[PDB]
Amino acid sequence: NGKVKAGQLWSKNKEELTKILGELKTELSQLRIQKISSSGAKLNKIHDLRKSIARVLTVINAKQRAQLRLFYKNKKYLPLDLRPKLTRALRRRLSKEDASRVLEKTKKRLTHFPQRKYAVKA
Amino acid sequence: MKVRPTVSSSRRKARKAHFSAPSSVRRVIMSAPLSKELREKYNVRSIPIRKGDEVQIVRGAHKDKEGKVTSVYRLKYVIHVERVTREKATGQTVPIGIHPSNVVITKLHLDKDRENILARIKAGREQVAKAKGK
Amino acid sequence: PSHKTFRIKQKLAKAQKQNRPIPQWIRLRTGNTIRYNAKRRHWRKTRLGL
Amino acid sequence: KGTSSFGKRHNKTHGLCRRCGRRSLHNQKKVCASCGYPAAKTRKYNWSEKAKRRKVTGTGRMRYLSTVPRRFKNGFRTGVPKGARG
RNA sequence: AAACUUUCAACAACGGAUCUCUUGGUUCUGGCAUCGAUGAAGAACGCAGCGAAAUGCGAUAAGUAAUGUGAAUUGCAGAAAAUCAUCGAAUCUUUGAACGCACAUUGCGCCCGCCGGUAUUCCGGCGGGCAUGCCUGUUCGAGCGUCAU
RNA sequence: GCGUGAGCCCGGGUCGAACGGCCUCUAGUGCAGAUCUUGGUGGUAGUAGCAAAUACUUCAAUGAGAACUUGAAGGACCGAAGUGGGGAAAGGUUCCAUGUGAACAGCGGUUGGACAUGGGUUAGUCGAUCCUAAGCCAUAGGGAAGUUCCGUUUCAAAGGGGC
RNA sequence: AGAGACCGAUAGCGCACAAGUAGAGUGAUCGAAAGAUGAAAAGCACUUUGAAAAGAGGGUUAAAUAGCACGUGAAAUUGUU
RNA sequence: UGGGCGAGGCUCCUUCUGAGUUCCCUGGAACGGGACGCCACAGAGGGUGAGAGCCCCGUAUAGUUGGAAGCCAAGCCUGUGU
RNA sequence: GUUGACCUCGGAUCAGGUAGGAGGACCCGCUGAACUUAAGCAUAUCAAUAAGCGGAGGAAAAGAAACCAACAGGGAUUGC
Ligand SMILES: [Mg+2]
Ligand SMILES: [Mg+2]
Ligand SMILES: [Mg+2]
Ligand SMILES: [Mg+2]
Ligand SMILES: [Mg+2]
Ligand SMILES: [Mg+2]
Ligand SMILES: [Mg+2]
Ligand SMILES: [Mg+2]
Ligand SMILES: [Mg+2]
Ligand SMILES: [Mg+2]
Ligand SMILES: [Mg+2]
Ligand SMILES: [Mg+2]
Ligand SMILES: [Mg+2]
Ligand SMILES: [Mg+2]
Ligand SMILES: [Mg+2]
Ligand SMILES: [Mg+2]
Ligand SMILES: [Mg+2]
Ligand SMILES: [Mg+2]
Ligand SMILES: [Mg+2]
Ligand SMILES: [Mg+2]
Ligand SMILES: [Mg+2]
Ligand SMILES: [Mg+2]
Ligand SMILES: [Mg+2]
Ligand SMILES: [Mg+2]
Ligand SMILES: [Mg+2]
Ligand SMILES: [Mg+2]
Ligand SMILES: [Mg+2]
Ligand SMILES: [Mg+2]
Ligand SMILES: [Mg+2]
Ligand SMILES: [Mg+2]
Ligand SMILES: [Mg+2]
Ligand SMILES: [Mg+2]
Ligand SMILES: [Mg+2]
Ligand SMILES: [Mg+2]
Ligand SMILES: [Mg+2]
Ligand SMILES: [Mg+2]
Ligand SMILES: [Mg+2]
Ligand SMILES: [Mg+2]
Ligand SMILES: [Mg+2]
Ligand SMILES: [Mg+2]
Ligand SMILES: [Mg+2]
Ligand SMILES: [Mg+2]
Ligand SMILES: [Mg+2]
Ligand SMILES: [Mg+2]
Ligand SMILES: [Mg+2]
Ligand SMILES: [Mg+2]
Ligand SMILES: [Mg+2]
Ligand SMILES: [Mg+2]
Ligand SMILES: [Mg+2]
Ligand SMILES: [Mg+2]
Ligand SMILES: [Mg+2]
Ligand SMILES: [Mg+2]
Ligand SMILES: [Mg+2]
Ligand SMILES: [Mg+2]
Ligand SMILES: [Mg+2]
Ligand SMILES: [Mg+2]
Ligand SMILES: [Mg+2]
Ligand SMILES: [Mg+2]
Ligand SMILES: [Mg+2]
Ligand SMILES: [Mg+2]
Ligand SMILES: [Mg+2]
Ligand SMILES: [Mg+2]
Ligand SMILES: [Mg+2]
Ligand SMILES: [Mg+2]
Ligand SMILES: [Mg+2]
Ligand SMILES: [Mg+2]
Ligand SMILES: [Mg+2]
Ligand SMILES: [Mg+2]
Ligand SMILES: [Mg+2]
Ligand SMILES: [Mg+2]
Ligand SMILES: [Mg+2]
Ligand SMILES: [Mg+2]
Ligand SMILES: [Mg+2]
Repeated sequence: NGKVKAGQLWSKNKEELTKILGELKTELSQLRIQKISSSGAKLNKIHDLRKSIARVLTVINAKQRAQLRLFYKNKKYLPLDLRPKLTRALRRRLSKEDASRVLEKTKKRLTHFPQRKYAVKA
Repeated sequence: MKVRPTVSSSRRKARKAHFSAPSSVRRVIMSAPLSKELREKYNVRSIPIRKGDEVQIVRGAHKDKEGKVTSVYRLKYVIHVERVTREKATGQTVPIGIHPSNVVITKLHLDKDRENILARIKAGREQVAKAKGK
Repeated sequence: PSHKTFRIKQKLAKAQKQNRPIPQWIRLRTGNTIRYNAKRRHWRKTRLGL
Repeated sequence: KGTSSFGKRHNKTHGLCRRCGRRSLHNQKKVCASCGYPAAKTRKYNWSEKAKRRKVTGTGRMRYLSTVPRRFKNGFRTGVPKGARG
């Protein structure tokens, strides 16, 4: 046993990952308990176990969030964590269509008298 | 003489960048020339040095000593060459730090990555020569 | 006093943990300039403000 | 007064403030002499440039504000590099 | 005559001037506009195989994912990259405008749901919620303020 | 050695990486003073002094080294409003074991509240937590340009019991 | 991000360094000192005297009067001749 | 008077860049001195054991390898007057 | 007659939103000194400044004349 590569975690179902995580957690937890009372150079394997646990948690979270985004596709309201985080001011400013809306009075004269392409000969 | 506004000729800035460069930049900084034979073979002038390269020392008190690069201590901007060593008071043997620009690479450690590198350099050099010769 | 709040106890714990000399292997690193713990505090010398 | 009166100093005018961490929270007034807690605004005065710069932005971690320039430089984009595992 | 004091010189002390250096300041110029209830700035406490500090990070804790590069890191140990760059995916303890009520207490509550103890009522574990002002809408209402049958 | 002079040049020693002459240009450009600023160092000077709280002594062990370490013995003091045994505030690890070069303990030091390495604080019943006091802060409202001030039940549609 | 007829560790920002740090104050606030061995630690093995610190030999280095009280090393002040 | 393309150009990311480490002396170490060469749209700067254009990173020049597609745009295609 | 309209006024952890703090060099307002100068000092000056308070952005503010002018007339704002 030892390190868990992230490449071999993207194909497993959440359940498979959580199972691996469990083993890693136990192994890591035990590693500590065992180390304290014993000369185990594996007192370095704790770094590997902790990183593997972090990797499994990251993969589980990423899969769950991808599934949630798929579920909330084409829905009017989606949770705040799934909503894009640009900036407070960016999220508050007017939308493109609303900012580009013009009056019918402006639209008529824009249709019939726009800025022309012209040249003036010397 | 520099022209481009993005380039700076500040001695302070140059020294700061050199002495605080990250490891990936230090890799490029610690380049070494190829031997004449390898240069003719690959059409490549210089390459970043790598552990397992075979080099010959051409500067310093250890001139003409040859050996395999056993470590590339980027943190100290030096390399360690096999059997290019020194003795402490206790008689214990410690490697001597050699700057890669003071050595020439006589034999290269070659794997596809180290080679895609050589092919890129060769293609760029050949293209530049052709364009200048147009 | 024997009567302590949790916050005060926690801060005393942190001060006690910081009260130590520097590791020996620190001084052997390249570019090291730390000679000794300059922020050492003693209960008889410098009073910590809670 | 003086030495004899200094022996009666066993009380505390100020305790630790929850907002700024200094021992400047008046125990009876329940107001911080440094940060102005519990007022919503942080206490700050233009006649003390030193006091202003001791706690201006940049003297702490900037856990979130330090990542804003990179996100702006890349345009506050979302998604993943075309061709990424996951 | 010695000693002592003083003067002069050589050497040795004390001290850190002078010289040379400079990953630092200072000033000018050019480009850019991007904090926060989707929880900012700031504070606290923690996190490394061996760390007190600084730096980094948040119980996924000296960091995870992803992309690029392409063989290190290094004080020792260890192992089969990296204390690398980039960075669009995440994590992000207690706090703090700080938001259940408080807080000089790691204090005291209520609601929903799940799992146990004989349990709608009590106890325990877990998760999600409960601040204020205001806007739009919804629904339930008050008033002989008022309109017709 | 030169110059009236400010100064300039050279010999010898030390030392280790830059520097100078000439003509212009430029200035944060020339010190004995300012009870000048910072830093360093003298005579005084091995001097003033280390004299409140009755007081030490013998043998032995330890140790390079013992008046102020320890054991035993003797002689003494505090004399229950104690130099006793425990607490509140305050301190924060000073508590315990082991070890100890320097520094500190204004003499010494083998000793130490010092230094170093490791340990140590166990609650349904003791406290906090609960209650209210003097008092403080909200709320409804009313002031104030405003930071905010008054207000604490007041010109408020303000709740809890069962089937 | 680029520059300078700028300053060069008592200068230049208070801060070239674990600096708004250490420390002081109840508090508001106040607020330092402190850069340089060597190209490379090659940071002195070993012998001897000493309880030890250290000394004397010896070793490393171009150089140890460059030995972590480390580039150079002035004056005040001091010791020996 | 409405719609859609759009060569082509400007952007952006990315690969690549000339020439001595030749001989002699000093030195612990040439990056110093002397001799002989080379590059230069590059003799800015920095590092390397002492003043290095040619030892190394970079430096000049428009180019080029591969890619995303952000802009502008000659000109085309096509509705139609209630 | 009751319900039913509509008019005000409310409840709700009702559905969806929004504000607070930071920063404040520059910008828009409010509030607002005294030292100082006048060889004294009170108006004055410092100054419509410092300190205090509120509110924004990459700029802000101003801005398309109830303007300037008096001319043979100019022609929003801003800045040199
Ligand atoms: Mg009293
Ligand atoms: Mg509050
Ligand atoms: Mg801080
Ligand atoms: Mg005379
Ligand atoms: Mg000295
Ligand atoms: Mg100097
Ligand atoms: Mg947070
Ligand atoms: Mg809430
Ligand atoms: Mg809320
Ligand atoms: Mg209480
Ligand atoms: Mg209860
Ligand atoms: Mg049950
Ligand atoms: Mg429950
Ligand atoms: Mg809960
Ligand atoms: Mg409703
Ligand atoms: Mg009604
Ligand atoms: Mg030198
Ligand atoms: Mg002057
Ligand atoms: Mg003087
Ligand atoms: Mg004079
Ligand atoms: Mg003085
Ligand atoms: Mg004196
Ligand atoms: Mg005497
Ligand atoms: Mg006396
Ligand atoms: Mg006496
Ligand atoms: Mg006495
Ligand atoms: Mg004995
Ligand atoms: Mg005695
Ligand atoms: Mg008596
Ligand atoms: Mg008696
Ligand atoms: Mg009594
Ligand atoms: Mg006792
Ligand atoms: Mg007692
Ligand atoms: Mg008390
Ligand atoms: Mg004890
Ligand atoms: Mg002992
Ligand atoms: Mg003593
Ligand atoms: Mg002594
Ligand atoms: Mg002792
Ligand atoms: Mg002893
Ligand atoms: Mg201690
Ligand atoms: Mg009780
Ligand atoms: Mg309780
Ligand atoms: Mg109550
Ligand atoms: Mg009030
Ligand atoms: Mg009101
Ligand atoms: Mg300074
Ligand atoms: Mg100094
Ligand atoms: Mg200073
Ligand atoms: Mg203090
Ligand atoms: Mg020095
Ligand atoms: Mg020698
Ligand atoms: Mg010397
Ligand atoms: Mg020397
Ligand atoms: Mg010296
Ligand atoms: Mg002298
Ligand atoms: Mg090149
Ligand atoms: Mg030679
Ligand atoms: Mg050089
Ligand atoms: Mg030469
Ligand atoms: Mg060079
Ligand atoms: Mg709601
Ligand atoms: Mg709301
Ligand atoms: Mg605000
Ligand atoms: Mg006057
Ligand atoms: Mg006057
Ligand atoms: Mg007067
Ligand atoms: Mg005025
Ligand atoms: Mg003001
Ligand atoms: Mg503009
Ligand atoms: Mg505007
Ligand atoms: Mg008009
Ligand atoms: Mg005009």
